[PDB]
Amino acid sequence: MSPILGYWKIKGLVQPTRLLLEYLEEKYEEHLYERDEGDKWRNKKFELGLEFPNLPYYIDGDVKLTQSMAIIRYIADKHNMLGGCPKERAEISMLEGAVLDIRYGVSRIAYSKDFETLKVDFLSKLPEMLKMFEDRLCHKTYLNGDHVTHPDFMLYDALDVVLYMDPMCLDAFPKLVCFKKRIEAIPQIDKYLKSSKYIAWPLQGWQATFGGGDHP
Amino acid sequence: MSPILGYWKIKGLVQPTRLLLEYLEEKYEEHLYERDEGDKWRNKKFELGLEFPNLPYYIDGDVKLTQSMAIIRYIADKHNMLGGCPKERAEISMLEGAVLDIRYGVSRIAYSKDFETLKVDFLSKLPEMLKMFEDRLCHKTYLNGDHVTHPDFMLYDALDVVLYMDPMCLDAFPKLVCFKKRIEAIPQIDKYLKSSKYIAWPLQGWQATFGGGDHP
Amino acid sequence: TFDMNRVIDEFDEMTRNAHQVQKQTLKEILLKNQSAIYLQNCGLNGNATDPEEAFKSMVPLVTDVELEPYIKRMVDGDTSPILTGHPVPAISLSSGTSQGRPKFIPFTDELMENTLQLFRTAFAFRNRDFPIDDNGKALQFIFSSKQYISTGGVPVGTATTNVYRNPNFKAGMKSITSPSCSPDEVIFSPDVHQALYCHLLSGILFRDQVQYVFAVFAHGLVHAFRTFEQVWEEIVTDIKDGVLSNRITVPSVRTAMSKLLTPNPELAETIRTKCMSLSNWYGLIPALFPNAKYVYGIMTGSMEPYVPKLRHYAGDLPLVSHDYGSSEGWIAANVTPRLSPEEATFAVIPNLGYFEFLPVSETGEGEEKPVGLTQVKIGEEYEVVITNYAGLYRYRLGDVVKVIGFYNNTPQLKFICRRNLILSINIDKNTERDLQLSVESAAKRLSEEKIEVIDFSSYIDVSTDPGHYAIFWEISGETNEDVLQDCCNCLDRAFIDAGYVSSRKCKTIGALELRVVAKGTFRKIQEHFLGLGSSAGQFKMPRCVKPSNAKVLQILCENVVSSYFSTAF
Ligand SMILES: N[C@@H](CCC(=O)N[C@@H](CS)C(=O)NCC(=O)O)C(=O)O
Ligand SMILES: N[C@@H](CCC(=O)N[C@@H](CS)C(=O)NCC(=O)O)C(=O)O
Ligand SMILES: CC/C=C\C[C@H]1C(=O)CC[C@@H]1CC(=O)O
Repeated sequence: MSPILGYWKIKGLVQPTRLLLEYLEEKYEEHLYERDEGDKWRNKKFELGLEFPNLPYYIDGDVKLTQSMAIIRYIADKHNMLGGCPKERAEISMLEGAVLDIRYGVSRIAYSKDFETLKVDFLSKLPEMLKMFEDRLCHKTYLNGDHVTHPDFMLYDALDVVLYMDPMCLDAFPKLVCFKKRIEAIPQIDKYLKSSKYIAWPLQGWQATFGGGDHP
Repeated sequence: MSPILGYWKIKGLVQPTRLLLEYLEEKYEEHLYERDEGDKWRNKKFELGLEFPNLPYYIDGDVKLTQSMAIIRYIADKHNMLGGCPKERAEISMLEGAVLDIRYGVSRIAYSKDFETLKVDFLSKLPEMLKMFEDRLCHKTYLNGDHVTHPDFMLYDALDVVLYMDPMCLDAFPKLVCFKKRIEAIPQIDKYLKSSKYIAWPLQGWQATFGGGDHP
Repeated sequence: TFDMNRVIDEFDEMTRNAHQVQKQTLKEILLKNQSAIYLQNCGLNGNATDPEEAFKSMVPLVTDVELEPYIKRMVDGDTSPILTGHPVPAISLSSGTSQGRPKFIPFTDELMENTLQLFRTAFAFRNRDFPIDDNGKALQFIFSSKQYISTGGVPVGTATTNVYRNPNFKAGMKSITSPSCSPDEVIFSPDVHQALYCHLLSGILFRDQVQYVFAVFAHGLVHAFRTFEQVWEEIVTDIKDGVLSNRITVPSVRTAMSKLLTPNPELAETIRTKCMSLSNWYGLIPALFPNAKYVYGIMTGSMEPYVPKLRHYAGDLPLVSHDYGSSEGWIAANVTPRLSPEEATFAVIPNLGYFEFLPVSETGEGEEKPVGLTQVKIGEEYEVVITNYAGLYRYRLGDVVKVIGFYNNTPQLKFICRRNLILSINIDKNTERDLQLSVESAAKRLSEEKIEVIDFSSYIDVSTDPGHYAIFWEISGETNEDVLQDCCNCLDRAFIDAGYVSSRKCKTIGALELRVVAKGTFRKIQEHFLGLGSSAGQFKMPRCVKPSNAKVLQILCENVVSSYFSTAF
């Protein structure tokens, strides 16, 4: 069976995996619950043969999968991009750690509490974390070298995320923007932005205090 | 130049790692920084040169890495575990991921002010994922094996910790208690459970209103 | 004061007296273009009873590389002409290239005077086969919105623009042409893309009376109606409410429309029902306007692949080919409006320039000795050489044409040129490989709004300290300004050559400036280039322009959708 990816009608944790399919030119199929189909999969949860009910899930010829951490790993390696050493798949995961803590970080409470009040305390601790990737990247085109990679894709989602959060988040580290554009530079992913599959927003769940609603 | 795992005297991110450094029978040394060594936190990170700043940190004689989830797969590959294997890497991670939802779920609440209401509902939401774990375990002794891997103590940390906050959450799952029974049964871990190195509390940094503080 | 048959009379008598009139005009340029030390050290001194034959062997031919240094003088800091005549009001970039570099030709007053006269001959001959209403207006895609000041403090400008912004534009064209849909202010408007849809809207507002639909070539109309096909629902929603959309940011265009904006629910209903009913958007031009006579533009040479799609848009209506002319000079005119575009051919104007022709025939190519235009042999192909008042003396464009026939004694021509390409070595290189990857790289962010890039260019600015960047971009539709800023940064890191990229990184060359020119700009310079007096096949676009290039230069500073210096560094 050909690759089947299911996810919420949001970019979400699923942007890096959908985006990684296209840099890799991997072809995929999509089943997405719309405005109220999320509840319907109740009956479908234990009848899917899936080990642990949730989204995303992944039915192919070879395996039954779910969750963002796991799916990114499984797809990339078959296509030779999960990592090459004890040191660097770790480095990958660490860089994953860096984007996720900041991204799962915006999402602690972006659809919860007063996001603006909690914005200020987190936008108080972010400069170091943002400044770390900009200093490491001066000699390399991206974080790890010369061919675009998946840490960059959650990172792509990432850069979008503090900038929609805070427009002038990025006033003092200019390198990241040209760099996002260089990962965005690959022809195929551009065309899918061009194509019908591209969904600009919301990044998080539909009902979000911040980043929520059908229309910006 | 014995390998350094550097971290606070807290369960948190490092808890799966300590016991597990002993599974591979690998040499290691510790730097213990206390609640009162917050002054240490400002002054240590870049003085030894971290590109990606975070705790916990672990340096083998040649490696530089942080972030709990990243540290774990690090330990596993040194134990020749990756190479790659798909299902399990994606299934360990899924298994791990359900618990990351559990582990970071408690960490979400970890800095929260109320705690009790978030936990009981965290408790209300625990039987789903545990049942997903439960329906994994019966044919064999533990979560995915015969003789201990890395993913064990994390669910354990998760399940151990959750047993402390509520005494009867594991009552309906007999297979999970043998599971609890099984790792305290293997020679190295129970033997070191009574040693000075063993760390039981607190679950999060002492700042947490619950699972912080002092007494089990 | 235009008389329809009198202007054709001047042309008709002229075609009959072509030989005499031409040697006189040869005498004219010779009497006029003289005292530049270039002409005299080439040997010229004036007059005699010996002005033609001795000239061709004696006085030397020119190419773009040799022509490059002398206006280079004029454009840079100090206006110092030595090969043309007067210090030029504006300079013109010529098509093809100079060893991979920008081409140089001066633009004079006579052309604007020649513009009025050639066109005057054109439409009058057209009017005998296509009678017109004198009180009507026309739908024309003509833009003169961009002007720049040279490093020497001199204006540089495309042929077309220089004419439109000239003090004599209105008096010279009041009697002889049907009014533009868009106000002149809108033809001069900072946003030609926005001017493009509003002028188009302007057309629909007076659909019953319009007699023309105009651009210089076919594919520009084509892209326009794709846009119309793309944004027509956008047009009618604006009309129902009577409020112009918020996509539109430019000061002059929104105020024009606000005055022209009255709630018209009904028109939007009429247009909407009619527009959706048609199948596969083939030929919407007469439907929108029930009384228009024709579609006007260039339809030969490189336009042949674009002829079916204009035909696609044209349907059953007669196709009229625009006269063949340029910033170098005006060379030919269509005096046979009834004939189709494929068999169409353009009449040489006797008094505008001395044309001699470099022989191609015996093998490939040829060095055979040249002959006069009327003295040229029927049915054979030769590459034109031009001596005129644009300071061009024996200038080889590098392009070959065939003789279809004769309006009396003056030849009509067909141009099978679709590429005249020959090249050498460029030192603003930065090759196309790298530029194409770079422009394409920065392209995706705009593409998030389903908009794609039409065209690209770059510039060498020695007025500024330091010499630097300057990028041109044409896209299908309007977009916000912040995505563009970031695009500038990709372009900033995209060019990868050691010298350039090291300087770029530490701002030894200024931080990249991104200015978004409006749509059809490059299309308009393409308009100029195919018409280049020669063999109608001359459109290959220089991708980075020296202080030395020219069409592109006028364009860069004012007509900015937005202008931003690097959001990097
Ligand atoms: N931490 C877990 C949980 C992530 C998560 O919340 N996934 C959502 C999709 S955005 C889900 O599966 N929800 C299932 C439901 O609707 O109950 C993971 O990374 O997969
Ligand atoms: N995802 C990251 C986030 C880790 C994190 O926030 N760590 C805390 C320790 S629990 C920290 O370093 N805090 C800095 C401090 O309190 O000084 C990871 O797991 O490493
Ligand atoms: C009267 C000529 C004025 C300007 C130049 C151009 C237009 O306005 C339409 C085409 C015409 C000829 C060309 O292509 O050189």
